[PDB]
Amino acid sequence: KLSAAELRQLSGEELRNKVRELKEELFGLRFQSATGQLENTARLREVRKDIARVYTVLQERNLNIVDDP
RNA sequence: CAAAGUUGUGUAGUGCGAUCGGUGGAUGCCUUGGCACCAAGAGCCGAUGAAGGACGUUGUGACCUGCGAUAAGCCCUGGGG
Ligand SMILES: [Mg+2]
Repeated sequence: KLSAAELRQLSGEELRNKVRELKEELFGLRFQSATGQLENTARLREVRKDIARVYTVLQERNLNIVDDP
């Protein structure tokens, strides 16, 4: 899974929790990469892409491009 | 055999020719680059912060191109497969 437009079915607070969880996962991945672990390197970019998606949804809600749930 | 006389000279090197190579990158044939134009556009950008940059950004060392900590990319829409 890589997240998609179903993030628009979530609420603001749980989307922000999603942001925090994604940031923590990226932190762990970066530490693994530094320490020599993390064979799965593509996730290291996909997590940042997911953060971008969640910020996209939040900003469209904030700017009223899409009606806020 | 002696006497008198004649002629000859490449083991150092060199010249010329032929031949076989080396160096060199001319020539010929090209080209992801230029040059001069034609036709149609567009003729402004900027405090909603420009022109141009610095630094950063990739699974990984650099540089170029793109991008800006949402960082060779995020979303919507249409096309295409
Ligand atoms: Mg003209």
